[PDB]
Amino acid sequence: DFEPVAIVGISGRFPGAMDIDEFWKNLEEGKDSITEVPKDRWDWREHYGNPDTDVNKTDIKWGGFIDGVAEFDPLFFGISPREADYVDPQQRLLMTYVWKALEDAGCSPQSLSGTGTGIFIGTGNTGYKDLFHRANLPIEGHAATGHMIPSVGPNRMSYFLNIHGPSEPVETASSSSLVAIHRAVTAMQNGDCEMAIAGGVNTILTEEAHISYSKAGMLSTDGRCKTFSADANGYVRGEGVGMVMLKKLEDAERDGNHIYGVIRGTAENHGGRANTLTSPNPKAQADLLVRAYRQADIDPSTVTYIEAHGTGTELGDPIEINGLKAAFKELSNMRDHRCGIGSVKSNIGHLELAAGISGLIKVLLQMKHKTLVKSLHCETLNPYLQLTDSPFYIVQEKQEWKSVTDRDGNELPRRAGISSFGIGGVNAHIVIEEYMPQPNVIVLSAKNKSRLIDRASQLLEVIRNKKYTDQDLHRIAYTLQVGREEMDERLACVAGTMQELEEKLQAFVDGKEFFRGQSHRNKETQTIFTADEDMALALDAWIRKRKYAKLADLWVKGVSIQWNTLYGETKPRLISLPSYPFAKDHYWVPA
Amino acid sequence: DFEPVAIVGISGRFPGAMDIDEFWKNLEEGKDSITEVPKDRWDWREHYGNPDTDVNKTDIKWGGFIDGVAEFDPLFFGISPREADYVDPQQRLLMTYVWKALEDAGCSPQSLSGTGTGIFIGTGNTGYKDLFHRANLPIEGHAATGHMIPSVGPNRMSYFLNIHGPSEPVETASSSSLVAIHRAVTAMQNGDCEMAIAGGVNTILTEEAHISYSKAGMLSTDGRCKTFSADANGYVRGEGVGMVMLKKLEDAERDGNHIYGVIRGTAENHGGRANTLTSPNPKAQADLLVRAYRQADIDPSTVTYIEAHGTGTELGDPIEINGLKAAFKELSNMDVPDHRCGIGSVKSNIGHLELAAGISGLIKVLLQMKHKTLVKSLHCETLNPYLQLTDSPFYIVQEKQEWKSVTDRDGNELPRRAGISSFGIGGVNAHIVIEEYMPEQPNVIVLSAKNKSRLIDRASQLLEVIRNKKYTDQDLHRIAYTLQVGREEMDERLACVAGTMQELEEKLQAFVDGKEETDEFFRGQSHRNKETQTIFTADEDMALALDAWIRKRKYAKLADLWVKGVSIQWNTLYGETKPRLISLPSYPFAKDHYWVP
Repeated sequence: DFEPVAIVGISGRFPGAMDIDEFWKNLEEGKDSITEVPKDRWDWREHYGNPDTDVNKTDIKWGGFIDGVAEFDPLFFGISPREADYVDPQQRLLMTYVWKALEDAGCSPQSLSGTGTGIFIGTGNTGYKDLFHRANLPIEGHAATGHMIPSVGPNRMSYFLNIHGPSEPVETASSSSLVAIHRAVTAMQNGDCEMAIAGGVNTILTEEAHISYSKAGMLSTDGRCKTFSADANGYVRGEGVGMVMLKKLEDAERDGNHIYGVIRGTAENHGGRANTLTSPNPKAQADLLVRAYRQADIDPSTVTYIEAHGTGTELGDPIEINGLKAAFKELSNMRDHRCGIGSVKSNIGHLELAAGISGLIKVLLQMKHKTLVKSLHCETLNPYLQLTDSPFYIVQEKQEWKSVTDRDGNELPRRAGISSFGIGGVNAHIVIEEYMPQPNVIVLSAKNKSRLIDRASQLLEVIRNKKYTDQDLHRIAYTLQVGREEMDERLACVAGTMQELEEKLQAFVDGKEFFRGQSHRNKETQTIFTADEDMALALDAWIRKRKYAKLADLWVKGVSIQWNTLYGETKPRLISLPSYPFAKDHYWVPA
Repeated sequence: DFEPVAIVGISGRFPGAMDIDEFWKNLEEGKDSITEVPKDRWDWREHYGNPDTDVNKTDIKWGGFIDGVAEFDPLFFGISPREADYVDPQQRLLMTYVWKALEDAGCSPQSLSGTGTGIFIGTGNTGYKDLFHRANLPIEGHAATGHMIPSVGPNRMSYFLNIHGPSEPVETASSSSLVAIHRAVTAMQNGDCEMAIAGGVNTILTEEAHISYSKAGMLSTDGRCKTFSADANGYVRGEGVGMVMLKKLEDAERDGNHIYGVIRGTAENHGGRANTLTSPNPKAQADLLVRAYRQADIDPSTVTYIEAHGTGTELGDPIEINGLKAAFKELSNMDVPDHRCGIGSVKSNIGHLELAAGISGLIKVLLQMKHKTLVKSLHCETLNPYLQLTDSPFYIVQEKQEWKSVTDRDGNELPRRAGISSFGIGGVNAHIVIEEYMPEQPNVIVLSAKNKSRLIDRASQLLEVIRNKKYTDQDLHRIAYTLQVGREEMDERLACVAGTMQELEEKLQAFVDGKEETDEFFRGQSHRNKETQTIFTADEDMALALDAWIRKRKYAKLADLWVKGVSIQWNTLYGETKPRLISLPSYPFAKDHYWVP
């Protein structure tokens, strides 16, 4: 009765990682990305002291910060540069990475127009309005939708994409982004929407949260999330953004989507009465997991990895493990298992509002490369874990993520779980299952010449590091033809090999074969082909006779081509390609 | 596959309305509760000017404000008075009225403990943290859960009630509280929870929003939501809190709940691309309504009232009407000829409660069903020429009138059916379909509270509600049973035996008046009579002795035992059919003032 949900597109930026590619690169190398507070945020020395004694002071000087938090391309999203200064980075990073996730999925925006597609994002206030305050800036009308109402974030994207599904901010503290997944998946089951975009955005803009959380005894004086370790003394704060596009497995299998993984079950609850308000409850975390896997209807012995919430607290880490053991014990009862446990927070810190979506993306990447990456700082384990009799073990060293085998001698899809818990007591768990499955015209378009060149370089430098072969050519061509918005500045070339394409892209970037045009400058050429049955026949013949160079020459001028007719009944499967290279223009608090 | 949901308990506080009872009194009188901005908030003269030209100035000086925004009983909820200063009034008002809603329903916290009951509240930052910075108060650890993270509001109450359902803040601007109803009802279908508490809380703590919203052109320079009027020029900001307890109708009828109304269908969408980001979409409002009434599976001609979003904007109101007309037309293209449906807006009475707007609309309708009356919509003596309702089933309720019943094809009256709309400036829309619910001997009346002061308050509340004849002798057992099994058993206890409301009134007054004790009522403290309690529970023979006294109706004796904290199984006092739970005055929390240190 539960319809499985396919993850057909992902995007994200993390500490020490510009994109998903570098994010995986850092996870494979077991890299630590936590640094000291950059001085463009605030000077830590100016607020340094002892939090237990010194007023308005903190000994926390670390954090996981991203790059280009102030960067935005407002004209792309129909916003003026003047109004862009009032727009919260939470909303700017939202729109930017929702779009990237759409392009990664190969979903043309024009296809989304009018659809009942939902948006659910982990977001909230992070201090942008507080920066306006400090600079003694005049209260303007733009502030209302700019940085006073967090729900405008997803709502603004819904307005931009012309989608009619539920459009909501999700704020359950550190569970927010994973609750968004649950909320989104739930919405697709009762028909509140057909497709969904879920994720989280977390930025660290002032020192206030650092000071308060420090005095609350939440943060590590070492500045590291030493999860599962015996040195666990708190967590380190992190920034980031992550998006996923969700489609029903039926539809994704039917529409030619590429799939990162399948969600077999979701679960959300509250810890009820615990020892304190901010104390995790292992009975509740146990019941949570049980509900998730019963919904998924999978046997626990097949679950081979768990992305823990794992913040690196002396008390919480053992509590989370107890919940896992009790859950899997009870699950076996109502019917040699070995299951790994890790935490990406050891790499990039606690992303809080974007914590859950970070763990999910890490898991998806772990499925892609069939590898269980190292969990950091846990060289010596917490003695209170008690993992010997249990199926569980901490991934202290990077290893292959082997598959297990049915009693019918058949291979099994890898299965993982992701947990995300909030200090308020809101818990969330997700169950992910691994998914088991002559020339063409290559087209590229952008808003201007510079962005087009950026697009080319992206595709160029992604062929150069050998991501694809010549069997992926038509999967690339098709995805670029039907899975990209047709913008004004256009570039087309004919290619049969990755070599040929690389040569021609290299030629365009360098400044020299290939076709080049602007859709708005050829409105006269556009009349002579638009709305005519005899022209339609002629175009139909060009496609049949494979006059690719001539077709490409028309397309760059803004002439519509039915790219579908180049292919048979079964279209090439959509493929992951570099998403839009937005302008890195600085937009911040005005003077 | 839609299980209807019953509203079994409500609570609230609105501009010029201390409680739900007074809220209805004002609506029935057509009272306007909008005032100028109170001075303990800010000085409107200090910030006056032309918002189009002057820096940080505004000509909007009105608003809908509630009383006791700073009041709280932190010891009741296990919070130190020191911590209470750091707790956002959003969270304080949340816990207070969530509890009041539970007591209204007759749901005891002991029964609720361990249940997967969810909470969904329209809430967010309202500026309490800003007041800290204005006083240059140092950043402390308490600030984190106190007023930095909105979700702690609902989460704290879930912690306090030991409930394990989803505990979320709902924030979609002016549709938050109604989206909360939708999110809650939705959660009760997929088994995320069995019961739910939905609502909203809205406080106006600084002048910042007044200024910014004014310069955004959102607010009326007359300070009135003149909904449906030709003078419509914006809305007036309002404060308030509203709560509802939701149960599946199946359980509500089985468990003996008293029901305010039934939710037959809900819906939530987004307007998508409109003319501007803050422009409503009549096509989207139409599709929303269609989905809702399809889910309810009711004939449009049976719907006789619509609580409009009705902000009193010049452009929004016609768009809302156009959405309605297109929706009922599309619904009639597929029971009652001569379809005639009323339209009204509580915004005309108390203004736009923003976060708490939707719940204020739901409660207005519930009251209208209770008294079978459509109250007057204010400020619309001259209708907006863009409405054009003549060739449609719709009319504006410009005068108070009886909410008349309608009849099916046979000779049978139908339950009253109404809808509530709530839209956000972000584009989030929500709609809810409500249906009217169609349903000597002595006893022990018991009352408990945290202290002797609250116990006297509890008595005064009950005593007075009797004297204003809200009750008859037909109700005495419903009262008794509700106080026996639908209240938390607290330390300071008062019990008396009564067979009539008169006998009860005289006994409560005897306790209230002085002193004045021959003790024809029973008084005691639970904590001072331990052992005696253990004796009667841990021993099999004393337990049977106690069971005997219940079955023999030894009222005065059980009363003596109960005020000493001895556990009485009140169900043994009744047959298999228990009396239906009844609405009674909820806990009289201490009005202790807590604000920034």
